[PDB]
Amino acid sequence: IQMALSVCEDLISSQVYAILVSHPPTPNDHFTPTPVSYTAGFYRIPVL
Amino acid sequence: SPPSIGIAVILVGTSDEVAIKDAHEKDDFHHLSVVPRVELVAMNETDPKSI
Amino acid sequence: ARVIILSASEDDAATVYRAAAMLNMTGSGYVWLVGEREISGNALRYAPDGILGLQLINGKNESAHISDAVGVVAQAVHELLEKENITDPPRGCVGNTNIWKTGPLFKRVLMSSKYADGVTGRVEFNEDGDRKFANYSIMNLQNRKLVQVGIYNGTHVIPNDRKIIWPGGETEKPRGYQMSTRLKIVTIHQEPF
Repeated sequence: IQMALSVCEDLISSQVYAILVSHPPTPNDHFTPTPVSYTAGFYRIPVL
Repeated sequence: SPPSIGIAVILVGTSDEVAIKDAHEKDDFHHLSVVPRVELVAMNETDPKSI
Repeated sequence: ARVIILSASEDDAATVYRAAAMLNMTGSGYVWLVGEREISGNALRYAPDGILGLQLINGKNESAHISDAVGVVAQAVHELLEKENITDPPRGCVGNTNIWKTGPLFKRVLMSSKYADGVTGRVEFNEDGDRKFANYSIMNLQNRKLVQVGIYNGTHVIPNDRKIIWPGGETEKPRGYQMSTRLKIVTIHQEPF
């Protein structure tokens, strides 16, 4: 939830052209592109 | 005593609010003792951060 | 039939490897096949001999991927600046919820371009938004240690040179199939027959 909130705050403060998302160093290799896939996706902006 | 009625109804279109609250408290379900504590909210142009 | 293609979690891979090793099944002529997750971690410990596996050539080099990504987004942006009738990116996630008009249009250019020279080979995107034409490092469990044998270029397979070991010794390649000569026939009562 904090990552989704910070993503909205960043795109509010940066109006990004394309956002890149990485993997977490805290195993659980499923929650990496959880927040950015649908948070910074409402405006249909490319995500890598 | 076991309420378990933490429910909430939220609208984001502000359509038929008066009829929504009018029928909200109209019938009793004592066979399912819940103490129906409910809530309400208005439209706020639902946005990711806003939501 | 002999060959057994597998795909599961590494934690479950260890358990299924132990279960297979419990019975006299892994060996002789039962050549296996696996992917990449169930060959690393703890799954390599309980794995038996004669395991042909899969492995990407470049899957952990973060810096090269970052460089290729920044290059491709830069070239796409440079290619799409010549367009017309564009809008600025939306300002604010707090009090704005709409759809960018120029959002989807970017798609039609970003996955339809060529990266040309790259440090991780050519960068091209299939019609799904996914990387294609990769290079896989074919691998074999030899003497309880991983060793590269054969590689993939994306289209055709390339066996390196060193000899793979099928399970339970027997360096000759198994047929991968058998024949059960114990078939059970069925009938039904009839007078003359």
